[PDB]
Amino acid sequence: DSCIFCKIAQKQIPSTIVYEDDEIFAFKDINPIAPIHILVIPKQHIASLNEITEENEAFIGKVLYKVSLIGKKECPEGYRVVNNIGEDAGQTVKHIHFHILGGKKLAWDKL
Amino acid sequence: DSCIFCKIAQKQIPSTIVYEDDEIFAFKDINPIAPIHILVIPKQHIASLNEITEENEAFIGKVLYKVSLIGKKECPEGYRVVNNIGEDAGQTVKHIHFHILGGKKLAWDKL
Ligand SMILES: Nc1ncnc2c1ncn2[C@@H]1O[C@H](COP(=O)(O)O)[C@@H](O)[C@H]1O
Ligand SMILES: Nc1ncnc2c1ncn2[C@@H]1O[C@H](COP(=O)(O)O)[C@@H](O)[C@H]1O
Ligand SMILES: [Zn+2]
Ligand SMILES: [Zn+2]
Repeated sequence: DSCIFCKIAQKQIPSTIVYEDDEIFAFKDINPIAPIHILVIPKQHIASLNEITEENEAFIGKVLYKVSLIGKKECPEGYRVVNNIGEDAGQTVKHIHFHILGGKKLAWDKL
Repeated sequence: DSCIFCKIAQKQIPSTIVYEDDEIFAFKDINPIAPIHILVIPKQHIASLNEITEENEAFIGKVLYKVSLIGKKECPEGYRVVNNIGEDAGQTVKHIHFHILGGKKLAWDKL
């Protein structure tokens, strides 16, 4: 009812869809920082990486596996995966999302 | 015998250790790009995220869980987790390593 990414996952708010299945939903970042910039979310609401538990760690491993399958397909020359937790990382939406970044030789600059 | 991170994990090459257990090894990046910059590796040799399989996905979930435990302790104000796969991402060592970055409001710049 409230979470922007939960709603995107249920196609209640529009997105450019890259992949979806019963468990995950991947779509293009609307403000990209690389030529390929994809967000991968679980459909289920998990607020951040700090909400991973010993009991859901297998599920998050499966999400990361599916992140790799998307990345190796969309970015055969290589890709970077980023996850932001909390204020210093600039986490905006409190629904866990993996960034897949690629399509160029990606910078590695001081943060 | 050959992999720099396998050797660091077995303390055959020195590092500044942040945490270790029977499964993982975490140490300070020697060329940091943030005030807190930690590398977390499995002790077992896995070359990159592209080597995750349906059969080891639970293990990688556990590694990511332990990444979150390290991050929330070392970076209570928030942290970014990064993984680089292949040439465009600039992956140097072919032994999977998660970057934990924090200690400041981290930039989000074009790559
Ligand atoms: N409605 C949206 N559709 C697609 N991407 C979005 C939308 N709203 C925010 N984003 C992206 O979501 C990301 C949030 O990343 P983070 O800083 O890790 O919370 C940013 O890269 C935003 O550009
Ligand atoms: N001997 C070392 N000890 C600690 N960190 C290292 C060492 N060699 C390389 N690194 C770091 O490992 C990281 C490799 O990251 P990547 O570009 O993702 O392959 C870089 O941030 C390097 O500064
Ligand atoms: Zn949500
Ligand atoms: Zn190794």
